[PDB]
Amino acid sequence: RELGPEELEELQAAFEEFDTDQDGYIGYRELGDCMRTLGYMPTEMELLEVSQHVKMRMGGFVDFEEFVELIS
Ligand SMILES: [Ca+2]
Repeated sequence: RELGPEELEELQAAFEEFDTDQDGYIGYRELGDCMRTLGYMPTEMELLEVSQHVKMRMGGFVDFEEFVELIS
């Protein structure tokens, strides 16, 4: 329980950098580049399923509360 504010706030700081337009929404691929910022690089299949999460080829949208719920 002690760990949270640091990580939570840390994740938010990343979103700010990822969201240049601060539209509160980001693509789907940028999510992978976010996990790396955690010091640990992603595998390949884990991010693969995410790309399909778009359900469509078009560019999907993900909010801060939608991205976090995914990264868990
Ligand atoms: Ca954005």
